[PDB]
Amino acid sequence: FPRVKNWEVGSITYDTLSAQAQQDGPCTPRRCLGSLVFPRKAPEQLLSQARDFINQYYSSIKRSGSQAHEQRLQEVEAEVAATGTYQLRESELVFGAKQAWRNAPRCVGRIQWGKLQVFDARDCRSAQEMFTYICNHIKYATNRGNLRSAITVFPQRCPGRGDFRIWNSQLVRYAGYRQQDGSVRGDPANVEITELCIQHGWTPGNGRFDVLPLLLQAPDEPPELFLLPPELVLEVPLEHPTLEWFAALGLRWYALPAVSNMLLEIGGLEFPAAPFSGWYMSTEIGTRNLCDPHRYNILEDVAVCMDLDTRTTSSLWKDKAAVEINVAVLHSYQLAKVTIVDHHAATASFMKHLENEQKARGGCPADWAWIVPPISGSLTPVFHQEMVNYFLSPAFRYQPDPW
Amino acid sequence: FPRVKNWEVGSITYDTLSAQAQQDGPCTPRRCLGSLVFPRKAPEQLLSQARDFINQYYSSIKRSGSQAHEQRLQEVEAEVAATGTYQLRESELVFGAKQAWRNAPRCVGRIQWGKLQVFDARDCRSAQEMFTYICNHIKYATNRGNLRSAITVFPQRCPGRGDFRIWNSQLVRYAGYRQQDGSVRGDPANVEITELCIQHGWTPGNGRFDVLPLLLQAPDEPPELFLLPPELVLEVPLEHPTLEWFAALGLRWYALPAVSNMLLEIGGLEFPAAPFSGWYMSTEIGTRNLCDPHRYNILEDVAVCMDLDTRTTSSLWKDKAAVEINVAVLHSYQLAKVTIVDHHAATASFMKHLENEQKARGGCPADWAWIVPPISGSLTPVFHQEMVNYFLSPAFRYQPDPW
Ligand code: HEM
Ligand code: HEM
Ligand SMILES: N=C(Nc1cccc(CCNCc2cccc(NC(=N)c3cncs3)c2)c1)c1cncs1
Ligand SMILES: N=C(Nc1cccc(CCNCc2cccc(NC(=N)c3cncs3)c2)c1)c1cncs1
Ligand SMILES: C[C@H](O)[C@H](O)[C@H]1CNc2nc(N)[nH]c(=O)c2N1
Ligand SMILES: C[C@H](O)[C@H](O)[C@H]1CNc2nc(N)[nH]c(=O)c2N1
Ligand SMILES: [Ca+2]
Ligand SMILES: [Cl-]
Ligand SMILES: [Cl-]
Ligand SMILES: [Gd]
Ligand SMILES: [Gd]
Ligand SMILES: [Gd]
Ligand SMILES: [Zn+2]
Repeated sequence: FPRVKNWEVGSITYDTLSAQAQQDGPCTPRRCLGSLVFPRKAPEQLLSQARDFINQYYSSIKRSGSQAHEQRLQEVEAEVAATGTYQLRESELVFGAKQAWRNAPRCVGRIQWGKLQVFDARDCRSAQEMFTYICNHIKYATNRGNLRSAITVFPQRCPGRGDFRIWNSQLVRYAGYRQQDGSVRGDPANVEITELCIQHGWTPGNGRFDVLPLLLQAPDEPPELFLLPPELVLEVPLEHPTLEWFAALGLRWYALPAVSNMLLEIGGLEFPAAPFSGWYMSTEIGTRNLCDPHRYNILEDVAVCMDLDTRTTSSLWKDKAAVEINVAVLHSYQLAKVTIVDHHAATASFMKHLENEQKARGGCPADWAWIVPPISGSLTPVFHQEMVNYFLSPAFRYQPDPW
Repeated sequence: FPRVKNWEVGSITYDTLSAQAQQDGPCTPRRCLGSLVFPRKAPEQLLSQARDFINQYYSSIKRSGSQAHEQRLQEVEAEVAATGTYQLRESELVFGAKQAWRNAPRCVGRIQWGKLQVFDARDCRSAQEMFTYICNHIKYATNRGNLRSAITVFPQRCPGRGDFRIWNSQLVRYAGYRQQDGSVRGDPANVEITELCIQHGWTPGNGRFDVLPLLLQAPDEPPELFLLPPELVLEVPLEHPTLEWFAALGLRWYALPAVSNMLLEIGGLEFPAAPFSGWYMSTEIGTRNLCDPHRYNILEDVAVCMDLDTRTTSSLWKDKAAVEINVAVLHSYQLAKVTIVDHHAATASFMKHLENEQKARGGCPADWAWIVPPISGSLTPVFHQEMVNYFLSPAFRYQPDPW
């Protein structure tokens, strides 16, 4: 049981939950690979995962060992013997989606894990129905700016049949267009998906913030292009409370972070299409998406407008510009009445989550490099908190791109 | 071998050097403990470490497999067989100290590793002579503000005789006077050594920046107290280039960071007293030493003086105040003509070091959580660089406090 110290307060806890970690991570006693973005590259197998998930479920409602518990176990055995897979009950699906969020080591927003609206799309057939489910998800989750966490679960992977897939990494993304000079207009992160939408009959734009169409794939068909109704896509124009020229930069971002390319795993079952959404932490937009060198990379543009000395690093012009961009993001979302959390509030709430999970489960899997914000790291309490990283199931996992 | 990606550029390398890591870290496939501050707490074993070190030395001078190489291996074998231990050649000590710096995974300053002045104090016989060696180190390293990297190596551990130890964690440290109510005047990081200095006869001050005396331990001797000559301790008063009231805070810091409590290990030999010094990166002073809540904790006082709204996190008052404190540190050291490096220049130079080391050795041990600076993390290139952490020897290691 690893001993874990908070260096600000000097308090000590022991992570006993890490002993339950099912899958193996990339580290060994010889070398630590904790900084890697990607840590990883039949009925007998499925059953053991399914059994252990059912046990988790009945334990969490204080009915482990019950007659209902035995009945459910024998149902999944007969299902898998007949069909090669099995079906989750509605409450098991809800429990599993929430646990997968709860177990996500890189998520700083997990204080909210018990509040998640689960939309059951497992009856879906055809991309046209997918689009309708997705549109209802966006409508519900946006809620005129009063954002609400939600997940929509499309049919599970099964033998001899293709997957439902959302090709887009998020439900809302901005196009990125290349030119002869190899540069990108728009989001460089989305160049690949932008040319895929083009290579499927989308008329591109010429803007820095053109909302991409969706490429939805029903099993064993090619993907189909769908355009999001523009009144479903809430956007926030960015302005600054005191720097009046900031608005003239024409920056904007979208309200709803809706991740659509991860795989949800519950009880050995795999849902390759299960988009989930919550709300943004301000540094995601103001520091990463707008200031990363391989994203919009606007930091020097802002610093020039601020009349800062960009010819020496020791003026900290980068740090001053970054703070004002994050201010503009917070100010703009609050003025537009769109839910947003700043990095100080979010890390404080994660510390409370760590304390709750110590009491509830004996620990909490956490990835320090992703929990600590990308600006002002040591000014937040999570910086001073030792963390144990490990993989529990149910889980959200990376998966190969469809193409 | 681990594949390692730079996400800013997209470039990929393989860390083949990690396969040579001898001593084991705390991670397993089950759980990663990379964020823990303390990862770690016989003639045949000595010979294999010595042999490996001698091989490194003769490779470094392009004389591997030479007669001199084979004769030195046999010479070390003979000495170990006769005495249970052996002595380094002067050239080996210089090389080994530079290698231990080169191997230190938490050091962002390793672009400099080949420029190190090595003072051989292995003939030291008393705490008084230890003090003379230390004063000459400080004088050389400080160089009237044009700081020069240096290490002084005191005699190695040997059986039947106690260790040389410097009890202080650095050669220059400010007193921390612990109060009644758990408050502290001065540096809370130094409460323990301050109380030990008083218990050994030091007459304490009552200021916030009182330089501590040295507690120097000769073999099998109680520690002995030595006061540093004031003219040897260069200090920098802190002012801000445009906030004139900042100088009235009365803050100062010292020029020379000189770590004195780590153990230096070379070829299986152990040097428990081997203080080393370089120069500061400005975030160590401006962000950690002055803004950590458990150190000088000046953030709120500065923010209030700046007229920031400290009642709401989303004003980013903490971020704005921390930037100006870091500006003051850099401005003050530059004005005093004392060497200092900002975190943008340091991390840029560390990226150059990684490229050099990939070519030279096929990898570089690096601790991402310590390499990324405590403010403005993703504004520096190291944030976007995957890193592999592992332990090579020669090495600097933590060791228990001698009291
Ligand atoms: C409610 C507000 C939420 C906030 C403020 C939040 C915040 C964050 C942040 C800042 C990250 C790091 C992502 C990055 O840097 O790319 C993250 C990761 C993650 N979040 Fe949350 N999140 C929220 C809700 C949710 C929900 C509702 C789910 C799923 C039900 C979820 C699942 C995940 C997962 C799986 C990751 C890891 C993603 C990866 O490894 O790339 N989060 N979250
Ligand atoms: C020349 C300028 C140098 C700079 C700017 C520099 C910078 C740094 C910084 C910022 C850290 C992190 C320290 C912390 O956050 O507590 C560090 C760690 C370290 N440095 Fe360097 N350093 C320099 C020279 C040296 C030298 C000369 C040596 C030894 C010969 C050295 C050995 C180490 C070691 C062993 C660590 C790890 C300490 C630990 O694990 O607690 N550095 N350095
Ligand atoms: N682009 C690449 N990099 C890449 C690879 C893996 C991961 C990532 C990071 C993208 N995380 C998006 C994300 C995930 C989870 C949370 C958030 N934030 C939020 N607040 C929420 C999103 N939903 C509800 S809350 C944002 C980037 C590629 C690599 N290989 C081909 S593409
Ligand atoms: N309180 C504790 N703190 C604590 C524990 C472990 C580590 C640390 C960090 C100390 N790093 C000081 C340090 C080391 C190396 C480099 C630098 N910087 C520099 N630029 C230089 C110093 N020389 C040349 S360059 C600064 C602090 C305790 C631990 N266990 C019981 S208490
Ligand atoms: C190389 C490194 O692991 C990578 O850049 C990580 C670091 N920490 C992160 N932290 C968050 N929240 N999001 C990220 O994308 C990353 N990227
Ligand atoms: C818990 C965590 O490991 C600890 O606070 C570390 C994080 N990264 C650090 N990085 C540096 N350079 N110095 C530090 O003291 C720390 N502290
Ligand atoms: Ca000899
Ligand atoms: Cl995003
Ligand atoms: Cl220090
Ligand atoms: Gd061209
Ligand atoms: Gd102007
Ligand atoms: Gd002024
Ligand atoms: Zn690890």
